[PDB]
Amino acid sequence: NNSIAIPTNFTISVTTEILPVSMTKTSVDCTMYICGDSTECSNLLLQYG
Amino acid sequence: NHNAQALNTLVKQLSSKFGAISSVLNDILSRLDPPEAEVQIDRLITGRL
Ligand SMILES: *[C@@H]1O[C@H](CO)[C@@H](O[C@@H]2O[C@H](CO)[C@@H](O)[C@H](O)[C@H]2NC(C)=O)[C@H](O)[C@H]1NC(C)=O
Ligand SMILES: *[C@@H]1O[C@H](CO)[C@@H](O)[C@H](O)[C@H]1NC(C)=O
Repeated sequence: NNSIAIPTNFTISVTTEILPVSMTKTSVDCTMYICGDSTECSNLLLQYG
Repeated sequence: NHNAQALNTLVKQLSSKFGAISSVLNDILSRLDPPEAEVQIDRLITGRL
């Protein structure tokens, strides 16, 4: 109840913090992925809204 | 606008056949016997779900 610790010196610290900000922008060709070069497949895919 | 567009898209999804003969349940029931009609109704149910 009557003792205190006081610093008599200091230190300058440089720390590193890494934060993600953005990610990969991707695009998908639905017809090419599902029905790549196929007219019958494309016509059937039109049925799915 | 996003919420309204989501609801409108959900409504417009009801016109899709999803591979069935028709997108209308009443037409499927009227044009087919129960056992065959069950298959088309299953396709519509899966699509709408
Ligand atoms: C406070 O700490 C610094 C280091 O963090 C001390 O500086 C060092 O002092 C010694 C002896 O004088 C030298 O040999 C080192 O080269 C010094 N280091 C640097 C980076 O300068 C400083 O003396 C301390 N101060 C007190 C009052 O203790
Ligand atoms: C202060 O601390 C001492 C021991 O560190 C303790 O015996 C004493 O009771 C404390 N003071 C009070 C008023 O209690």
